[PDB]
Amino acid sequence: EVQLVESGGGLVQPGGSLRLSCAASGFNIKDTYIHWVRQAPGKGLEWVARIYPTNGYTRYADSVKGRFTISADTSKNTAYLQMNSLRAEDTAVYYCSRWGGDGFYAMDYWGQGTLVTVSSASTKGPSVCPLAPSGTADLGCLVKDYFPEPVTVSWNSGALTSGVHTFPAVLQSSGLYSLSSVVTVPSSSLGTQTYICNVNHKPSNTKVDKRVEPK
Amino acid sequence: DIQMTQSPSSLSASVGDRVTITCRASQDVNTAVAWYQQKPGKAPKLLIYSASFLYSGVPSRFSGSRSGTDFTLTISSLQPEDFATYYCQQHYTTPPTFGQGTKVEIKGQPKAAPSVRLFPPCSEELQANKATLVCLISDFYPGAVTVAWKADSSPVKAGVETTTPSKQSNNKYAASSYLSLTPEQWKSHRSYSCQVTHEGSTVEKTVAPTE
Repeated sequence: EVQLVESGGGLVQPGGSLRLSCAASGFNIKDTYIHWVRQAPGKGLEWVARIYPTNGYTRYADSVKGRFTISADTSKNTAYLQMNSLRAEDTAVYYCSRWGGDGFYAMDYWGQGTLVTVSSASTKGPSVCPLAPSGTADLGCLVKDYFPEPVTVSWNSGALTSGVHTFPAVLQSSGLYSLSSVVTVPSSSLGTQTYICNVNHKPSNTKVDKRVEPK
Repeated sequence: DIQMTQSPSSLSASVGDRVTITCRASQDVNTAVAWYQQKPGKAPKLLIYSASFLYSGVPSRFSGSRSGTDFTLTISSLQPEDFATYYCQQHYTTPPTFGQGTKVEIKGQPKAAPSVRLFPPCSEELQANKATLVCLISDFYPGAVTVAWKADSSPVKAGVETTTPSKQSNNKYAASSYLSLTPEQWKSHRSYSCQVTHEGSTVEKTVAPTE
């Protein structure tokens, strides 16, 4: 069974460095070229580099030259991408790939991909504030200006489940995330029932609570 | 550097449609062209190599052909597992290049109109000299939505940040739009408005500093 397995990837800062790996099995690298291909979120595929592990001959795309280095290792059956001088626009899912063999220059096998995020934003827990409600009403919590993903939002410590809708985060031009969570509740519960949103941002080791009250 | 121009960028099809996708190469590439399929969060899978050779295990309702620098993928009768994104690629020269992709989408069941929920600023932000209007858009299908913001009744383009629609677990869509303001700005107007238009229906919601 031909397989390609990638490892490494993650958040890094511009200027910084990361190393990806592509462990082959089910065939011998040496018999073919190994490639790296990458996919910026919401975009197409862009070839990045290539190596013939029999001799180490490399090729690169212009946008990466002098920045990235593809390499291989016979013994361990493994290709690497060393990525330096990283920029925001190297953010992508990075796939490794091979040609078939002989004159078969389509990519028949791909690894599962690994995500690399390049951002200058610094780790930061969110500023949370309650979204006051004006049958039913709508109330919520605005989770503002955190980095990186993710956050988890519960209501009344996980006890309040009906009417709960937590929305996907927007990534703002600033490079920070914001999101909202709303609950639909009985209008007759307002001013009486306690509603608390509990916000947990593990990357900054931060939990925040906020009580939501009518006005 | 050889460019692959793929058309169309998107298509909604019915199961059983004959679907054709086209790639124009910017210069001659012979027959050194592959097609790939990709599903969300997965790796591309090879469909067709050397322009017209069907890869092993790919159903035969798939085929590819060439006229000049025009390359074409045909699916004779669309099946559900075919809904996906398709990419062509030339492998004639280095570097190999891809089309921008064609998204083949389900022509969805009856539409659903969005709930729009528009909130004014928090105190906590006002006291820190910030302000955010929050427009939450849920339970709509298909997942294409036009968001317009207005102050009094004048269009506002500045400081809009809107998410791309994402599928809820109920298979309808949600999205969020945030208008960033200063308190000054907020108080300067009588009302602000979040306008959502979806499949020919407009849902407007407004909020006012004076309560």
